Amino acid sequence: PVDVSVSIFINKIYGVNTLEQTYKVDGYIVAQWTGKPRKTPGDKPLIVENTQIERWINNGLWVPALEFINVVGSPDTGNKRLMLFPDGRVIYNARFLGSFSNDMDFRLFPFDRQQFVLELEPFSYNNQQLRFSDIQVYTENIDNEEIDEWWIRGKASTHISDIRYDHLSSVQPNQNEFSRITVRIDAVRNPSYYLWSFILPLGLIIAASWSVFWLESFSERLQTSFTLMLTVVAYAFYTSNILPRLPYTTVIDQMIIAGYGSIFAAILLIIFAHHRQANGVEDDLLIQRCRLAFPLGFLAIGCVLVI
Amino acid sequence: PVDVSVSIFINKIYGVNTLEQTYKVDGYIVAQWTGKPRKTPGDKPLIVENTQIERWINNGLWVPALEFINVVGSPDTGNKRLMLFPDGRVIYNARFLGSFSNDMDFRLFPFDRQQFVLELEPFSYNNQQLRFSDIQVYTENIDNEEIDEWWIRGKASTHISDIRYDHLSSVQPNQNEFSRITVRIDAVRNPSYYLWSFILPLGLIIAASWSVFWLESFSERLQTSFTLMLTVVAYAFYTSNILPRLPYTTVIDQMIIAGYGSIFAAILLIIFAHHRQANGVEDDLLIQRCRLAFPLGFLAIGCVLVI
Amino acid sequence: PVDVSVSIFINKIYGVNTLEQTYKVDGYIVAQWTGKPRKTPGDKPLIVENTQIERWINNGLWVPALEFINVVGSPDTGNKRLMLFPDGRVIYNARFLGSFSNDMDFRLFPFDRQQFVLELEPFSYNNQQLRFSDIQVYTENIDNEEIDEWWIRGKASTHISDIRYDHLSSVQPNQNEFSRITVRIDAVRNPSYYLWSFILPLGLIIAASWSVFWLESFSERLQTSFTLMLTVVAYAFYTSNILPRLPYTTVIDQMIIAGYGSIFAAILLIIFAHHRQANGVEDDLLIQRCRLAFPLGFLAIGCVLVI
Amino acid sequence: PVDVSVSIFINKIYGVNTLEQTYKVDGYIVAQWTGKPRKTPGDKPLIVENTQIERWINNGLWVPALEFINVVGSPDTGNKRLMLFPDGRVIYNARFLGSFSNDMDFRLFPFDRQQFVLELEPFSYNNQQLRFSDIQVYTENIDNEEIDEWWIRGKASTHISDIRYDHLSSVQPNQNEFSRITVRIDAVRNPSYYLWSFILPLGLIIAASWSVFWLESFSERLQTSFTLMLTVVAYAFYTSNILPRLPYTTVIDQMIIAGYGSIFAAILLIIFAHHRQANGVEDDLLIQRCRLAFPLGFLAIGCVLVI
Amino acid sequence: PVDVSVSIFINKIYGVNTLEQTYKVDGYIVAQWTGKPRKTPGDKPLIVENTQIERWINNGLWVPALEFINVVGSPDTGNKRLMLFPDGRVIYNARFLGSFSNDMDFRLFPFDRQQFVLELEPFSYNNQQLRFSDIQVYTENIDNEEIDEWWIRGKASTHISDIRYDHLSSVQPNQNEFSRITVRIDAVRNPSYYLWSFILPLGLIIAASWSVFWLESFSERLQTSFTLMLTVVAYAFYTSNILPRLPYTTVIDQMIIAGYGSIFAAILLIIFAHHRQANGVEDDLLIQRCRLAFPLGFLAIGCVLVI
Repeated sequence: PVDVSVSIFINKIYGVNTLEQTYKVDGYIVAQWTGKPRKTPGDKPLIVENTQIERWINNGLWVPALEFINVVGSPDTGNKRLMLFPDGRVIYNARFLGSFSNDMDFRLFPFDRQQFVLELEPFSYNNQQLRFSDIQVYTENIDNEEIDEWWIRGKASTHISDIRYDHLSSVQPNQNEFSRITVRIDAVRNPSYYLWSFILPLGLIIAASWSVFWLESFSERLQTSFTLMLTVVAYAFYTSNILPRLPYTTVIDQMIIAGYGSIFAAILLIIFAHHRQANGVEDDLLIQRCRLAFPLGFLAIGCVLVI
Repeated sequence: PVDVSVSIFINKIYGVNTLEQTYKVDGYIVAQWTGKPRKTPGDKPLIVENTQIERWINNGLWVPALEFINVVGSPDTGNKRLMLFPDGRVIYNARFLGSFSNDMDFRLFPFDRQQFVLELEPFSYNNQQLRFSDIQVYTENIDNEEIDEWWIRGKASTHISDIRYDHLSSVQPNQNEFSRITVRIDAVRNPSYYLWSFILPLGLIIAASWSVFWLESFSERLQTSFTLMLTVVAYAFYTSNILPRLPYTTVIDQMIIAGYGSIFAAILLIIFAHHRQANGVEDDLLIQRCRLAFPLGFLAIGCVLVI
Repeated sequence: PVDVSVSIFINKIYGVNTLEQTYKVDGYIVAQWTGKPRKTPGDKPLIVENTQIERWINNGLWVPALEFINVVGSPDTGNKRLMLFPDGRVIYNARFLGSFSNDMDFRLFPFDRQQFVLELEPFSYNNQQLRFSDIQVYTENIDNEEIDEWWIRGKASTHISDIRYDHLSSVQPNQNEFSRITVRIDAVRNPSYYLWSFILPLGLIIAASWSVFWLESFSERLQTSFTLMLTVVAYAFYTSNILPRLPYTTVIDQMIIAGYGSIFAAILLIIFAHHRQANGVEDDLLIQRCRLAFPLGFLAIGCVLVI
Repeated sequence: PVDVSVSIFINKIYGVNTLEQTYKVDGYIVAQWTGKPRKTPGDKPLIVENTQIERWINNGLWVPALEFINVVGSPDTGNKRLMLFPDGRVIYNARFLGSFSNDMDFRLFPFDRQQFVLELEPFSYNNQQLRFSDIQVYTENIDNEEIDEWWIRGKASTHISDIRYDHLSSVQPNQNEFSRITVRIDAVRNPSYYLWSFILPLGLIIAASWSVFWLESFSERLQTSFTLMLTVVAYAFYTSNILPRLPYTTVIDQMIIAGYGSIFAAILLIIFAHHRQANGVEDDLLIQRCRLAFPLGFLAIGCVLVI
Repeated sequence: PVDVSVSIFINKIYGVNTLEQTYKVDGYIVAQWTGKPRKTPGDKPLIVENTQIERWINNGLWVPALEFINVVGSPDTGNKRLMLFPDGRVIYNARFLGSFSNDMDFRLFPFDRQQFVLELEPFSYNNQQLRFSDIQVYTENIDNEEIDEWWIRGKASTHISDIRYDHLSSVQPNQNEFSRITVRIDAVRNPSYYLWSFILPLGLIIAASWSVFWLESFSERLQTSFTLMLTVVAYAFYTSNILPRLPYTTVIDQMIIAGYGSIFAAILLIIFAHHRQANGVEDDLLIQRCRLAFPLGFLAIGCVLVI
């Protein structure tokens, strides 16, 4: 089979959609193979830029369309180039911008550690007609962490494997295995904006909700706890307008639920404290001394559910 | 008529729009039919990739354009392939990304059980010229439930039928019935994010609204009930900024209305309790003992309207 | 002139933009005319699918480009078909998805009764070269009301008329009148989501604002009225984040303004009641008995401004 | 030089972006010039619709590409037509939808009076090869004010001028001046939605903020002023979610700042009134009589800053 | 090598995306080189407008595709022109609208001083085949500051350099260095909208939060501080709905965190003041005199963290 060497350059990885489970990758792909020799004008290799390639495909020149398995729709190919050396080898250099899918589990949202995967495969030619020799992925486009939503860690893990298709065994006798390239670029989400802007205000608001037990009146405690509940419902907005709309719950959503439950349990506790009286003569001194026990128990529960 | 076998592979189903009643489907479609034999170069089948197909259509090769009935606009076809065997049969393999419509009733929104429907039909050839033999839908792209907005349940129900067009009987004598393929993939919406983030806070807020009757002052009760009403109007935002903008009401919207009515009825009850006095000497003890009757009656009403 | 019969099928009408005054229409258009006879292969009519039509236009075949007058930009034509019978008549079947404009008065917003208008006209040929014979609009795509933002009422009103262009009389002597088709599909907006989610909460909030007069303290009444004013400003969000951004006022906006004025007038009334005292010894009993007169007068004013 | 007469029809002007300083214009453009005579089939003028024009451009027919100077990107040309009379004159009729830029000062936002400008120029031919004779702009697409975001006032001011390019004097000896058409359509923004929905609630809220001085307690006055400050911060949302995101301040933003300053100054005034006591025996009677002086002074300041 | 002179005109720079770190640039690019002489019709230079250029590329005319290194996807090229003089030199004039990337550190967000960078490079020809002679960037499209999100300061810094590619040394012996043009246009963000609408209200709200110490009651101080905390959580929305969603923290976000900490520290201080009593007989006079020390210390801390 024709041996094709792929070299993929990643200019950037942006546009991470979480409900769509996609991400936008821009870059270049170079596919170099060999064939029959040809007579170029002079000894120099011949350059066939975009458009003019299709004239050569009409003439009978073999250029395989290496598709992306995990891309969503047709990628926006920009300029494509075909370099034809006189000795017989062809280089196909195409610039792409595509929207690619992955698994992308987004639990532990501010501290996400995921990988962006590019799966390249010939659209038509199996391992008996086209075979990928090696891939080098030059993702040199990695930089500082200070201005980076995602920090790319390490290099890109490249794998060349063979995928066996079950449906093609009906139409093909025994040649139905396609050469596939999997490229995995591991990234870690930047948590500092979420840690400073969403976690610490939640801690401050939940502690201020704990502080309702330091009032010396029952009706003041209920009205204060309702003001605190109104404060919580509002934080939910702030986050839900900014955090991604993934289809499950995260650490921040769970802390929101925990603050809801804290305020509701405080309301139940102060109502039970006021109406524990058998004849309305006993005060609220003993169980109202949960000023430093209820926050401790709630923090223990939170430590349980986080880990 | 020419017998065409279709095989549709669904890579993903995403982009569910509820006010538009559409959803985005990516995948492949393979249409295999038979015809007159041809002489390929060698005994090998011939591959005609994208673009080069239209040269063969210019030459006179028959490739039918199988359109999608329920698609919205023109689908974004990526790479298309034409495999021509020497024995005479043709395979047309096209990758599509389209936006498809359905009925999509979205009442009972967090517990939706809908189906995504692909309707394939020849654009031009009726059952006297083209007939679909069988379709197998390989929606193997189904996975866990833990990170899945929609859980695909079961396989894809495939139907091949004939649709009779009334307008074509004027232009065609008696050949006006088109072979249509209907593919239905049944999915169930993931409710856990909506159950934990939108239903349980509504229950906690409505219970805190019930707790206004445990105050011992009338003016405190009114000011507290107005703080509770302000808390409710805010929850409406949180949801309406996040939940889809379908054109009717759902379980969460109905619970919002129920909380509104609960607070308004509590305001009416406490005003009626304070101004039940004939001369301003009688207290509020009897009808203010709806602390455990008004929540019970409201829960009974909610149980009626849910089922 | 060449007589063309049009048949327009409306698959759906969606994407109603109110500040843009547009709406998205998907469907098919069939234009059937007659001409000189031709020799098809066999006695069968010939099918020229997309792309291949332009080869026939290069050859000299007459296909007129029937444009949409009220479309915004170029419509997304999908598959187009040309059926050429041997007897001499041509059928042009094109699938379109376009964004069309209209007048679209959106006053009385939740109870809107508008019409969606398609205006078809030849781009080049006046009534002396092309004339529309008849149009039948098969908008059979109408269904239940339970899951329908807009309920299509009745059939589609079709009109074939002649439009006289003033600018073309300079370049054409007396042949400057173009055959135009106007198709009007009357629809009524579904009001139940707006009635239950936006009108009834406004009524409950405005009634709760009326209830400020049942307090027995002046400072309590002012602080309560300011809490009510804060509750109103918030409802404005809920709606303005969800309701369309048309450039005027609607019933819901007018009710918002009415609630604003109600709270402001209540503030003025209670301040005037407290400071009506000549020497600070007289109470607030007489004009504070507007508990059941101020809501009645406000309801009378609202009944005046609604009708 | 070849004399070209332009006639521009404006179907609509929509899509006004304020941070982008663009607006979307749909319409038609007709360019009529004269040339060498040709033999049409018969005495009738010949119609070359879209696509088929490029065959004639390949043949050697002169059609100049009149570009838009202020357009952003390539305009979405729909159908284009070429009318070739036998006497020798050519008409090029193209339908465009483009996004055009202007200066667009958006200070005094609800009462904006701007102009939408179309600048047409040959892409290649200077005044020695192409010259615009006259332009008539038929913007008959103007209508009522009741449902119109922008009211077009008057006609469209048309100017034909010559623009001298400094860079072209290096590559061209003395022929570097291009014929440019400037079309200015003056429009006035509809203010009634902003006046009723954003200005009047601001006036009511600021007056309610003035009313804090009618309380008879200091702590009540501070807590009330903080409730009023919380009410103001919320109005900021309502507007900033709805008003355009231009990069400066407007009348509504300035009124928001004025209400902020009013509440802050009221807080300072009541704190200074309570702590003006030398030994805590003197009441707050004199400077607390700014109930009708502080609003008057603030209204005078607002009248100064508005004009 | 062939010497190419580039001249880039920037019509506008808009569409600054901060989480994407891109910006949209519209303009023209002129590439003028020399070659073999040709016989034009007459002594006049020949104009080949869009489309017709590709016929000349098919004929064998050398037009290099100068790509943008930092562009995201394929730029929206509008009209392109090819001017061929008889003496032998070629001018390629193309209008582009592209989305370009840069580093774009957005710390100190309202007072950003960044640069917009265009990197032009031949897609195929190294410095042994194509060399850029000089670039002049005519960014005359700079204007007032009063209506300008970004103020362009100075001219555009232009650099012509050579970039050595490491991967090309395997396929090319010693000719692997590409001529690159870097154009940097320095801009400063307009801060006045953010300064008046987001910084000054934050200062007023934080000062009003300082004013909680002037109350004379402990329970009043806690309930007031919780109202102030609810006021802060709301300001977070206003900003986060309007400010860009960059992945770190800015001056406004840090001021939000500082106000959060101020209110939390005030709550801790007043609780510690009330419960400093050994037997409940001592008042809160000494440490409650942090009315003018706690704001001063917080302002000192803010002055430390700003610089």
